[PDB]
Amino acid sequence: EMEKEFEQIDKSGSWAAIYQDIRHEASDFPCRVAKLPKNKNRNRYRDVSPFDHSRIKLHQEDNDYINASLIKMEEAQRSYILTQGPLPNTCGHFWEMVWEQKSRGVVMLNRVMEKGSLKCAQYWPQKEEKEMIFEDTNLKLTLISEDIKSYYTVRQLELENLTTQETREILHFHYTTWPDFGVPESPASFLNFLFKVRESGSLSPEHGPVVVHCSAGIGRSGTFCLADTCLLLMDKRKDPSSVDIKKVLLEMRKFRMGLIQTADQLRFSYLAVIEGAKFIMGDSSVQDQWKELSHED
Ligand SMILES: [Mg+2]
Ligand SMILES: [Mg+2]
Repeated sequence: EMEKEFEQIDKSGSWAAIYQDIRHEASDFPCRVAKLPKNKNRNRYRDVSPFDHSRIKLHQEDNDYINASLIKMEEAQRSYILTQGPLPNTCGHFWEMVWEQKSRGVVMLNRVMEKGSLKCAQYWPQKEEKEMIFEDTNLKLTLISEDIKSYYTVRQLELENLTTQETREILHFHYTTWPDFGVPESPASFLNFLFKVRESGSLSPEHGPVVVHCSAGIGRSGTFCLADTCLLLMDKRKDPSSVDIKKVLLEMRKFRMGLIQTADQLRFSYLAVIEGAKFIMGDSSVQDQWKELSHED
Protein backbone atom coordinates (compact mmCIF):
# COMPACT_ATOMS: atom_id res chain seq x y z
CA GLU A 1 0.00 0.00 0.00
CA MET A 2 1.11 3.56 -0.76
CA GLU A 3 0.33 4.41 2.86
CA LYS A 4 3.02 2.03 4.11
CA GLU A 5 5.26 2.75 1.11
CA PHE A 6 5.13 6.48 1.90
CA GLU A 7 5.95 5.72 5.54
CA GLN A 8 9.02 3.61 4.75
CA ILE A 9 10.26 6.07 2.13
CA ASP A 10 9.73 8.97 4.54
CA LYS A 11 11.38 7.25 7.54
CA SER A 12 14.50 6.26 5.60
CA GLY A 13 14.69 9.64 3.89
CA SER A 14 14.82 8.13 0.41
CA TRP A 15 12.57 10.47 -1.59
CA ALA A 16 15.59 11.64 -3.58
CA ALA A 17 16.33 8.01 -4.47
CA ILE A 18 12.84 7.18 -5.73
CA TYR A 19 12.61 10.45 -7.66
CA GLN A 20 16.01 9.98 -9.31
CA ASP A 21 15.01 6.43 -10.26
CA ILE A 22 11.92 7.88 -11.95
CA ARG A 23 14.01 10.41 -13.88
CA HIS A 24 16.38 7.61 -14.87
CA GLU A 25 13.65 5.33 -16.19
CA ALA A 26 11.53 8.09 -17.79
CA SER A 27 10.83 7.66 -21.51
CA ASP A 28 12.92 9.47 -24.11
CA PHE A 29 11.18 10.41 -27.38
CA PRO A 30 12.06 12.85 -30.17
CA CYS A 31 10.90 16.48 -30.12
CA ARG A 32 11.97 17.35 -33.66
CA VAL A 33 9.04 19.64 -34.46
CA ALA A 34 9.56 21.71 -31.30
CA LYS A 35 13.28 22.15 -32.04
CA LEU A 36 12.72 23.43 -35.60
CA PRO A 37 14.27 26.93 -35.97
CA LYS A 38 10.94 28.44 -37.03
CA ASN A 39 9.40 27.29 -33.73
CA LYS A 40 12.00 28.82 -31.44
CA ASN A 41 9.79 31.76 -30.43
CA ARG A 42 6.90 29.42 -29.60
CA ASN A 43 8.77 27.72 -26.75
CA ARG A 44 9.20 29.47 -23.43
CA TYR A 45 12.12 27.22 -22.46
CA ARG A 46 14.88 25.56 -24.49
CA ASP A 47 14.87 22.49 -22.25
CA VAL A 48 11.10 21.90 -22.22
CA SER A 49 9.49 20.51 -25.37
CA PRO A 50 6.56 18.22 -26.22
CA PHE A 51 7.30 14.83 -27.79
CA ASP A 52 6.40 14.66 -31.50
CA HIS A 53 4.11 11.66 -31.06
CA SER A 54 1.88 13.26 -28.42
CA ARG A 55 2.01 16.98 -29.27
CA ILE A 56 -1.21 18.87 -29.95
CA LYS A 57 -1.44 20.14 -33.51
CA LEU A 58 -3.14 23.43 -34.26
CA HIS A 59 -5.64 23.11 -37.11
CA GLN A 60 -3.95 25.62 -39.40
CA GLU A 61 -1.83 25.62 -42.56
CA ASP A 62 0.82 28.20 -41.60
CA ASN A 63 2.30 26.50 -38.53
CA ASP A 64 0.55 23.82 -36.47
CA TYR A 65 3.04 24.01 -33.60
CA ILE A 66 2.21 24.72 -29.97
CA ASN A 67 4.18 23.55 -26.93
CA ALA A 68 1.41 21.26 -25.65
CA SER A 69 1.05 17.54 -25.10
CA LEU A 70 -1.92 15.18 -24.95
CA ILE A 71 -1.68 12.89 -21.92
CA LYS A 72 -4.03 9.97 -22.56
CA MET A 73 -4.53 7.74 -19.53
CA GLU A 74 -6.15 4.60 -20.92
CA GLU A 75 -7.03 2.71 -17.73
CA ALA A 76 -8.20 5.83 -15.91
CA GLN A 77 -10.16 6.80 -19.04
CA ARG A 78 -9.13 10.46 -18.88
CA SER A 79 -7.01 12.68 -21.10
CA TYR A 80 -5.29 15.97 -20.23
CA ILE A 81 -3.53 18.61 -22.28
CA LEU A 82 -0.39 19.87 -20.54
CA THR A 83 1.09 23.06 -21.94
CA GLN A 84 3.44 25.92 -21.06
CA GLY A 85 2.21 29.28 -19.84
CA PRO A 86 1.28 31.18 -23.04
CA LEU A 87 3.84 33.64 -24.45
CA PRO A 88 2.90 37.13 -25.71
CA ASN A 89 2.95 35.69 -29.23
CA THR A 90 1.20 32.35 -28.55
CA CYS A 91 -1.90 33.56 -26.70
CA GLY A 92 -3.94 33.24 -29.89
CA HIS A 93 -2.53 29.76 -30.52
CA PHE A 94 -3.42 28.76 -26.95
CA TRP A 95 -7.05 29.76 -27.31
CA GLU A 96 -7.13 28.22 -30.80
CA MET A 97 -6.12 24.95 -29.15
CA VAL A 98 -8.81 25.27 -26.47
CA TRP A 99 -11.40 25.80 -29.20
CA GLU A 100 -10.23 23.03 -31.55
CA GLN A 101 -9.81 20.45 -28.77
CA LYS A 102 -13.26 21.36 -27.39
CA SER A 103 -11.96 21.89 -23.85
CA ARG A 104 -14.40 23.09 -21.18
CA GLY A 105 -11.83 24.06 -18.56
CA VAL A 106 -8.36 25.54 -18.20
CA VAL A 107 -6.35 24.87 -15.02
CA MET A 108 -3.61 27.42 -14.26
CA LEU A 109 -1.15 26.62 -11.47
CA ASN A 110 1.31 29.50 -11.77
CA ARG A 111 1.18 33.29 -11.54
CA VAL A 112 1.73 35.76 -14.38
CA MET A 113 4.36 37.37 -12.16
CA GLU A 114 6.61 34.88 -10.35
CA LYS A 115 9.66 35.82 -8.28
CA GLY A 116 9.79 39.06 -10.26
CA SER A 117 10.12 37.51 -13.72
CA LEU A 118 7.01 36.97 -15.85
CA LYS A 119 6.55 33.20 -16.15
CA CYS A 120 3.37 33.74 -18.17
CA ALA A 121 1.49 36.29 -20.30
CA GLN A 122 -1.87 37.79 -19.28
CA TYR A 123 -3.92 35.68 -21.69
CA TRP A 124 -7.41 36.31 -20.26
CA PRO A 125 -9.34 39.55 -19.56
CA GLN A 126 -9.08 41.08 -16.10
CA LYS A 127 -12.20 43.23 -16.58
CA GLU A 128 -15.65 42.48 -18.00
CA GLU A 129 -15.69 45.65 -20.09
CA LYS A 130 -12.29 44.95 -21.68
CA GLU A 131 -12.63 41.85 -23.83
CA MET A 132 -9.67 40.43 -25.73
CA ILE A 133 -9.42 39.83 -29.45
CA PHE A 134 -6.81 37.46 -30.84
CA GLU A 135 -6.45 38.66 -34.42
CA ASP A 136 -4.09 35.94 -35.63
CA THR A 137 -6.56 33.17 -34.73
CA ASN A 138 -9.76 35.23 -35.04
CA LEU A 139 -11.07 34.53 -31.54
CA LYS A 140 -12.70 36.76 -28.93
CA LEU A 141 -12.47 36.25 -25.17
CA THR A 142 -14.65 37.91 -22.55
CA LEU A 143 -14.59 37.74 -18.76
CA ILE A 144 -18.14 36.91 -17.63
CA SER A 145 -17.55 36.59 -13.88
CA GLU A 146 -14.93 35.61 -11.31
CA ASP A 147 -15.03 34.17 -7.81
CA ILE A 148 -11.90 35.09 -5.88
CA LYS A 149 -10.81 32.90 -2.97
CA SER A 150 -7.82 33.15 -0.63
CA TYR A 151 -5.56 30.85 -2.66
CA TYR A 152 -7.36 30.40 -5.99
CA THR A 153 -9.80 32.09 -8.38
CA VAL A 154 -12.50 30.59 -10.59
CA ARG A 155 -13.42 32.58 -13.68
CA GLN A 156 -16.22 32.15 -16.16
CA LEU A 157 -15.16 33.15 -19.66
CA GLU A 158 -16.87 33.29 -23.03
CA LEU A 159 -14.83 32.21 -26.03
CA GLU A 160 -16.15 33.15 -29.45
CA ASN A 161 -14.94 31.90 -32.82
CA LEU A 162 -15.28 35.15 -34.78
CA THR A 163 -15.47 33.21 -38.05
CA THR A 164 -18.64 31.28 -37.21
CA GLN A 165 -19.76 33.52 -34.34
CA GLU A 166 -20.42 30.41 -32.27
CA THR A 167 -19.57 30.85 -28.58
CA ARG A 168 -18.54 28.60 -25.69
CA GLU A 169 -18.27 29.00 -21.92
CA ILE A 170 -14.81 28.20 -20.56
CA LEU A 171 -14.13 27.79 -16.84
CA HIS A 172 -10.75 29.05 -15.63
CA PHE A 173 -9.42 27.54 -12.38
CA HIS A 174 -6.41 29.51 -11.18
CA TYR A 175 -4.39 28.22 -8.21
CA THR A 176 -2.60 31.39 -7.12
CA THR A 177 -0.33 30.21 -4.29
CA TRP A 178 1.70 27.35 -5.79
CA PRO A 179 5.39 28.41 -6.14
CA ASP A 180 7.55 27.18 -9.01
CA PHE A 181 9.42 24.03 -7.94
CA GLY A 182 7.31 24.23 -4.79
CA VAL A 183 4.25 22.52 -3.34
CA PRO A 184 0.71 23.51 -2.27
CA GLU A 185 0.21 24.73 1.32
CA SER A 186 -1.46 21.43 2.23
CA PRO A 187 -3.06 18.29 0.78
CA ALA A 188 -6.39 19.76 1.89
CA SER A 189 -6.06 23.01 -0.06
CA PHE A 190 -4.88 21.12 -3.14
CA LEU A 191 -7.66 18.53 -2.88
CA ASN A 192 -10.27 21.24 -2.33
CA PHE A 193 -9.09 22.84 -5.57
CA LEU A 194 -9.01 19.57 -7.52
CA PHE A 195 -12.51 18.58 -6.43
CA LYS A 196 -13.80 22.02 -7.37
CA VAL A 197 -12.51 21.34 -10.90
CA ARG A 198 -14.11 17.89 -10.93
CA GLU A 199 -17.49 19.17 -9.70
CA SER A 200 -17.59 21.87 -12.38
CA GLY A 201 -17.91 19.07 -14.91
CA SER A 202 -14.83 20.35 -16.76
CA LEU A 203 -13.18 16.92 -16.53
CA SER A 204 -16.17 15.06 -17.96
CA PRO A 205 -15.53 12.75 -20.96
CA GLU A 206 -18.31 14.54 -22.84
CA HIS A 207 -15.98 17.53 -23.17
CA GLY A 208 -12.54 17.71 -24.74
CA PRO A 209 -9.46 17.26 -22.50
CA VAL A 210 -8.93 19.81 -19.75
CA VAL A 211 -6.04 22.17 -20.43
CA VAL A 212 -3.58 22.26 -17.53
CA HIS A 213 -0.62 24.62 -17.38
CA CYS A 214 1.89 26.31 -15.10
CA SER A 215 5.10 27.93 -16.36
CA ALA A 216 6.80 25.01 -18.11
CA GLY A 217 3.77 22.75 -17.95
CA ILE A 218 5.59 19.87 -16.25
CA GLY A 219 6.25 20.40 -12.55
CA ARG A 220 3.05 21.72 -11.02
CA SER A 221 0.81 20.51 -13.86
CA GLY A 222 2.38 17.06 -13.63
CA THR A 223 1.62 16.93 -9.91
CA PHE A 224 -1.99 18.00 -10.51
CA CYS A 225 -2.74 15.37 -13.17
CA LEU A 226 -0.86 12.57 -11.41
CA ALA A 227 -2.97 13.02 -8.28
CA ASP A 228 -6.22 13.18 -10.26
CA THR A 229 -5.37 10.10 -12.33
CA CYS A 230 -4.34 8.09 -9.25
CA LEU A 231 -7.56 8.95 -7.40
CA LEU A 232 -9.50 7.99 -10.52
CA LEU A 233 -7.69 4.63 -10.65
CA MET A 234 -8.34 3.85 -6.97
CA ASP A 235 -12.03 4.42 -7.62
CA LYS A 236 -12.08 2.09 -10.64
CA ARG A 237 -10.02 -0.90 -9.49
CA LYS A 238 -11.47 -3.61 -7.25
CA ASP A 239 -8.36 -3.01 -5.15
CA PRO A 240 -7.61 0.67 -4.32
CA SER A 241 -4.24 -0.38 -2.87
CA SER A 242 -3.03 -1.69 -6.23
CA VAL A 243 -2.26 1.84 -7.44
CA ASP A 244 1.50 2.28 -7.92
CA ILE A 245 1.94 6.06 -8.11
CA LYS A 246 5.52 5.65 -9.37
CA LYS A 247 4.20 3.47 -12.19
CA VAL A 248 1.41 5.92 -13.02
CA LEU A 249 3.87 8.81 -13.22
CA LEU A 250 6.15 6.93 -15.64
CA GLU A 251 3.14 6.11 -17.82
CA MET A 252 2.30 9.82 -17.86
CA ARG A 253 5.92 10.66 -18.73
CA LYS A 254 5.54 8.69 -21.96
CA PHE A 255 3.42 11.61 -23.20
CA ARG A 256 5.31 14.63 -21.86
CA MET A 257 8.77 15.03 -20.33
CA GLY A 258 9.69 15.93 -16.76
CA LEU A 259 6.28 15.60 -15.13
CA ILE A 260 6.83 16.44 -11.44
CA GLN A 261 10.06 18.40 -10.99
CA THR A 262 11.19 17.79 -7.38
CA ALA A 263 11.41 14.95 -4.89
CA ASP A 264 9.21 17.00 -2.60
CA GLN A 265 6.53 17.40 -5.30
CA LEU A 266 6.58 13.61 -5.57
CA ARG A 267 6.22 13.26 -1.79
CA PHE A 268 3.30 15.71 -1.86
CA SER A 269 1.64 13.71 -4.64
CA TYR A 270 1.61 10.69 -2.33
CA LEU A 271 0.09 12.78 0.45
CA ALA A 272 -2.62 14.17 -1.81
CA VAL A 273 -3.53 10.70 -3.08
CA ILE A 274 -3.45 9.18 0.42
CA GLU A 275 -5.67 11.91 1.87
CA GLY A 276 -7.92 11.95 -1.18
CA ALA A 277 -8.43 8.20 -0.94
CA LYS A 278 -10.33 8.83 2.30
CA PHE A 279 -13.07 10.51 0.26
CA ILE A 280 -13.06 7.88 -2.49
CA MET A 281 -13.39 5.02 0.01
CA GLY A 282 -16.60 6.50 1.35
CA ASP A 283 -16.70 8.98 4.23
CA SER A 284 -17.83 12.03 2.24
CA SER A 285 -17.16 14.10 5.36
CA VAL A 286 -13.55 14.88 4.40
CA GLN A 287 -14.95 16.81 1.44
CA ASP A 288 -16.22 19.69 3.58
CA GLN A 289 -13.25 19.12 5.88
CA TRP A 290 -10.75 20.16 3.19
CA LYS A 291 -12.84 23.24 2.45
CA GLU A 292 -12.47 24.27 6.09
CA LEU A 293 -8.77 23.39 6.33
CA SER A 294 -7.99 25.30 3.12
CA HIS A 295 -9.53 28.48 4.57
CA GLU A 296 -10.95 29.86 1.30
CA ASP A 297 -11.53 33.62 1.05
MG1 LIG B 1 -15.49 46.70 -12.60
MG1 LIG C 1 -19.90 39.23 -11.35
